[PDB]
Amino acid sequence: MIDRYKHQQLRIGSVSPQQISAWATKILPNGEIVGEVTKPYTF
Amino acid sequence: RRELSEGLRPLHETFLALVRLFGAKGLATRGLEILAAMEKLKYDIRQAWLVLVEELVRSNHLEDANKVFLKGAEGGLRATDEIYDLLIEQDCKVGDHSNALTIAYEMEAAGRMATTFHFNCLLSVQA
Amino acid sequence: RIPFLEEQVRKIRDGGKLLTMDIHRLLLNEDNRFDFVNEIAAEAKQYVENNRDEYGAKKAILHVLSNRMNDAGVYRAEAYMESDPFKP
Amino acid sequence: QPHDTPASQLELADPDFYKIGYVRSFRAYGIEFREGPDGYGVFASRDVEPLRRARVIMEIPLELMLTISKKLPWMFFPDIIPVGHPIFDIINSTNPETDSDLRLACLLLYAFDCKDNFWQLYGDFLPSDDECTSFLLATEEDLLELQDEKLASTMREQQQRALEFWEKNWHSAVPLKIKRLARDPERFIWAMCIAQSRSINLQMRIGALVQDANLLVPYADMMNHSFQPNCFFHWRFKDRMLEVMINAGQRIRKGDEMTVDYMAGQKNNFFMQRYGFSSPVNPWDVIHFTGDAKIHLDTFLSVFNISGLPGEYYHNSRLSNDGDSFVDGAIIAAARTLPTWSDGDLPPIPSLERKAVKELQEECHQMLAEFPTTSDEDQKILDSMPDCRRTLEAAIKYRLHRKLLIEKVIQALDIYQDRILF
Repeated sequence: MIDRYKHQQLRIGSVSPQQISAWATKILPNGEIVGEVTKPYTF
Repeated sequence: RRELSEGLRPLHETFLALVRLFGAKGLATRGLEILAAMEKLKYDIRQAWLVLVEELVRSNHLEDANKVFLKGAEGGLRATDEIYDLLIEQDCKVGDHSNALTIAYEMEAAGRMATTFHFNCLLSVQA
Repeated sequence: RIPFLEEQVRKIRDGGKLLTMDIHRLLLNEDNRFDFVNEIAAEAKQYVENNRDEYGAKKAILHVLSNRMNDAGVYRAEAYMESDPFKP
Repeated sequence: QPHDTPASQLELADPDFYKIGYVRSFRAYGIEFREGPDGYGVFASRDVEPLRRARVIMEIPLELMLTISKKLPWMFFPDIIPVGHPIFDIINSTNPETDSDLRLACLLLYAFDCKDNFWQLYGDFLPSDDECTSFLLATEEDLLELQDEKLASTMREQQQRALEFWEKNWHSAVPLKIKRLARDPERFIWAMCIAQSRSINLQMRIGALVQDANLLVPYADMMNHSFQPNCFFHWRFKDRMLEVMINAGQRIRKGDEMTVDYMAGQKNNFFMQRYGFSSPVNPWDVIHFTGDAKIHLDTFLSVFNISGLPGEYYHNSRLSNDGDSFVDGAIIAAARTLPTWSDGDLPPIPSLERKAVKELQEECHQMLAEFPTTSDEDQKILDSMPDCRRTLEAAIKYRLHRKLLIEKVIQALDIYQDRILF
C-alpha cells in the first residue's frame, strides 16, 4: 500500500538587507520609487 | 472500409492486426478509433488495448503509451502484471516519475499490491 | 411474541432510531471507520453534483444511506422521511 | 397454475433444520432450503435485480463451526478440546503438510461426543454411509469399474492410509475417552469422508490474529458446485460470522439455484477424488494428445466466439447467442487443451488445418476405443439401475462425462473444419 506522500516544508530564516526591499517597494505610474516613511506625523 | 461497406462486421484477428500495425508505427491516435469501432461492434477491447500499449512501448513511444494506458484504465479495464511491470520500468529508466506513480496507484487500486521491484524503480527516480 | 410491543416499534420507526441501527450495521463490514466516512462523503458529493435540487427526499447523506441499506435486503424509506398522517 | 422453476421439482425441507440454527445467531435472507433425492440445496425465494454491491444471504457465527489452523501451532478458535484430553496427542502426531483431513475428522468425532454442541443436533442432517457420494466408502468392484487405473490406485492408497491410521491410533490399550469416539473402523472412514467433502479453506481474522484455517461450517456445505458461480464466502471479523454473498451485478430470479465454487481451476479428476462429483461441462479438464498436428488458436477462438485472455475464456453472447448454443465449458476446455500454434499474424492455410483436423479426429477415435464400453451402453446402464449404490452411479457418470467430452471435442473439430471456409 503506497501512501499519498504529501510533502510540506515550512522554512524559517533571517532576512537579508536585499530581500527586505522585495516586500515594500512597489511600482508606480510615474516611476518614482516609493515605500519609505519620511514624516513623523501619520494623520 | 471495403469490408465494412458491404454490411459485414470484420473479425477479431483483423482488428487485432490493425491495432498492432498502428501501434508499431507510433500512430497512437489512429488506434483509439479502431478500439471504438471494435466497441461499437459488441467486441471486447481488453486484449486489443493490451496489444496496443505493448506495441507502443516496444516502438519507442512512451508518452502516448502511458496516455492510452491511463485512458483505458479509467474505464474499468485491468491489465496484466507484465505490462504493469514494463510500464513502470520504462518510465523509471527514462526518468518519468508522475506516470510511474500514477500507474502504481492504479495497480494497487486494481488489486495487485506493489513489490520491492516497483518501489525500487520509483526510488531510483527519486534519489 | 409479546402482544404489547407495537407502541415502542412505532416509536423507533418514527423518532428516527432506525438510522442509529443502520450506521452500526454498516460499520460492521469496514475496518476503518474513517475511510467509510470519506466514501460516504464522496458518494454524497457525487450525487449532489449531478442534480442539485433532486438530491433525494430532503438530503443526500440520508439518501445515500437508504440506497446502501436497500441494496442489502433491508427496506428503508426514501432518505428516512416518513411524515405523520395524523397532523391536522 | 404453479410456476415451472428448477426449485419447484423438490419439496420443502424439515423446518427443524432451520429451527436448530435460528435459536442461535443464524440468519438466512431471501433463501429457501429444499431437499431432494440427491440431497439438500439452497434456492432463492425473491427476485434479486442487478445490484451495485453484494447482498448477504447467510450469516453463520463462529461458535457453530469447527476450526483447525494450517500452520504448526494448532489453535482451535472455538475452544472445545480441554487441555489434557488425549485426542490432542492424536491430532498433533500428524504431518503438518500432507494430511489435514485427519485432524478435522478427529475434531468432528470429538464434537459428536460433547454435550450442548451444535453438531450433536446437526449430525442428523449429514449424509449417512449409504447416501454419501465419496469414494472412500466404496468397494473394489466399483473402483475397478472406473476404468481409470491411476484414480483407482490413489483411492485404494487413501483407504489403506485411513485404515492404517485408525489401527495405529485406536488400539486396545487406549483409554475409554478415545475408544467411544470411533468404536468401529467405519466410523472413522465416514468422519474422514465428511471432513474431506465439506471442508472450506478460508483466511479468518479474530481479534488481532490473521491466520488461514480449515473449517467445517454448517448451512454452507449445502451450496452446490457450479463453474459459473453466483455466491462466495466472506469473513466478517467485527462479529466473527461467515457470510455467503451474491456477486455484484448478477441477476438472480426466483427458483434459481444458489451455487459457489469448490476448488476453482482444478481438473475433473480431483473433484471425483475429493467430493466424488463429476461434471461434463468442466472448463479445465485436460485431454492428452500425443500427435504432433497443431491447429490454429486464434481462428479456433474466433469461429466459436471465445473472446478473452488465455486465463479467462468466456463465450461472448452478444457476438452470437442463438447461432452458438454449442459454446459451453466443453469447447472452452478443448480450446485450452488442443495443441495450438500461433506465429504472429500469419494467416492459416486451409490445407494444413484440414490435414491436422483429420489427424486429431483419428487420435480421438483411437483413444476412445481404448475403453471397453461405449457411450450408449453406459447411458443405458445408468438408467437401467433405478436405485443403485452412489459410488457406482458416480463412476458411470464419470465415464459418461469423459466420453461426452471426447464426442464434444470431435464435433467441435468438425464444426471448425466445415465453418473455416465461409
